[PDB]
Amino acid sequence: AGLRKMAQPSGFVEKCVVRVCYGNTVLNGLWLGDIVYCPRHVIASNTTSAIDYDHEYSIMRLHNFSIISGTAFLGVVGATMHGVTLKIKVSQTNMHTPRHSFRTLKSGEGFNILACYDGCAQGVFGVNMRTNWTIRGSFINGACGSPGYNLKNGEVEFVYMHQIELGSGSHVGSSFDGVMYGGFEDQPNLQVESANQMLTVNVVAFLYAAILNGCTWWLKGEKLFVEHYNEWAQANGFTAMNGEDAFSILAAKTGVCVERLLHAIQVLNNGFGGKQILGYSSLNDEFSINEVVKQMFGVNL
Amino acid sequence: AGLRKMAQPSGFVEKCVVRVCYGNTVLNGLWLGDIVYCPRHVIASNTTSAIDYDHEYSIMRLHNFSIISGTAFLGVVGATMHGVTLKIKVSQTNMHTPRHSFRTLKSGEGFNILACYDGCAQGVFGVNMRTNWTIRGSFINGACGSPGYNLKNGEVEFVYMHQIELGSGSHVGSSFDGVMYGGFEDQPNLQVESANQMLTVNVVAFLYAAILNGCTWWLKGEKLFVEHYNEWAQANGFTAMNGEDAFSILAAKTGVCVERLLHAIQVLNNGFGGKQILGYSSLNDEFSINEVVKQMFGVN
Repeated sequence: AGLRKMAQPSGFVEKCVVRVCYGNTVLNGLWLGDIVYCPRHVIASNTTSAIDYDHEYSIMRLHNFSIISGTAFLGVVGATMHGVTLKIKVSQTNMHTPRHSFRTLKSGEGFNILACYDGCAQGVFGVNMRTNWTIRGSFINGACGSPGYNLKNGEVEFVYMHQIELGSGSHVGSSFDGVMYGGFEDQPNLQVESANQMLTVNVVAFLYAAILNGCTWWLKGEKLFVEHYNEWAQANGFTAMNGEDAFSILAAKTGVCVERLLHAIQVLNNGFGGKQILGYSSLNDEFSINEVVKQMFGVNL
Repeated sequence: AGLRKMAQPSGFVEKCVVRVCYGNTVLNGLWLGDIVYCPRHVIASNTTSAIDYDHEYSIMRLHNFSIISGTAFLGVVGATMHGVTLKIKVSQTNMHTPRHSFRTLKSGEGFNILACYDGCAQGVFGVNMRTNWTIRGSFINGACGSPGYNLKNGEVEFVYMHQIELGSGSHVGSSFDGVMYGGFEDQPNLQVESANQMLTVNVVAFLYAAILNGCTWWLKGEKLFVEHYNEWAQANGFTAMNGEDAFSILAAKTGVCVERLLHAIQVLNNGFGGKQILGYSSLNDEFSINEVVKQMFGVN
């Protein structure tokens, strides 16, 4: 019983984090095989003006690099720039490289972040890529390069490299192919993200989790058609209802159809009247159906 | 920027989790040195009624154990009962044993739980020991023996071994010394926990984190003295304020004294009124001074 924000174990990933230093700039890198991945701004000559990375890369001198794994130095033999990432080729192959793949997150997908600060992991937490392509993380200077991952089918999927913090406090990263999520730039200039949207499928999953844990004071009998809910959502900051696949499975299991939950969302969006649901005082879109089913049924969708 | 409930890395602990099988039961154990620690009920043959652990231990046979690390079987050479825990001596030392110590959690302290099942870690999350000595975790059958830990000063402090789930869904564990938190028993009969209280010290830390970020719509100028606040707390389900000195760094950085936050607590307890603080719609007591200062300033 119970439902709590959880992170997948960090062991496999911790052994891949290294300290990358170029000149006076220090940040984190991910060492897989004989390549160390890190944000390209590690070579930026400044952090106050617009950066011309083409020029920056042309004047880059490899002897300025210092890469440390634990207490050992890695030997740099080359480096190439890909989008907002740098791929540094070293002589050493990380013997702890887990079976892995690289994937690009979709809107609303959940993953894990290993917050690192000098090539050393300090914390781990689960997060979701929001519809505005930013995440609600917690970072301080030095967190750049921190990796985002998911453990699946016996391997590690690398999906996020921390890059910047917007004026709003929201965080943005890039995939390992160098593509910044949301199209944000790795420049100091002011950048504003679009309005965030509540993830409807996650809210529905959260309500089903409440039902499975014996919390149903809010549950009523009225039903709301998906087509109609979607009209409301588009105008009230909520994403459209979709999936339904795993949802139909839960609807059958609990005997409570999705329509009843969509009606509840529409109502609960006005307030909980002082009551709580699984420890929360307002609708929560942090848990996906995947997390809910894994935590309560022990199965992976 | 930001404030997120985090867990400390699980790397050093994952390597110590083993599967402990005895008769018709399977749960998790913690392998440190040449000892495997686990809940003693793993030897309970029948759990339909009261368990006579002294009797259970007297009939226990070492050959009925099967301890597996990853894919390897460990040789059992002995086993003793300490409180609600079993200390199983094996024939080999865990080469991955980290620098460690054992500590017993006090009311309201935070730690990390590595949720394990068939002797394999599946999830990790930070949690706090509540005033009623239970934790609001997330587990399914097979999680018994999952360890709770804290990383500090270059070593791993083992503080919790998962033991039971109450009818309310609350979770209870024991220290590695074999003392069950809250005095709960590893018996089948119904057991009920006491009323929980909001951890004032954590709520204060939460408000400081709010200020450090751009959220201060709730901040007023009135000062509520500790003495007066504790009077209100005792009658409203909150713990008493303590260690005001500890908040020195946060108060100095924000320019806001604890007294003003105690006043805010008393007021915000009546409701936020549609507004949110760091994304929450009600007071939060999940973050300690330690967590906030670490996430805000990177200081331990």
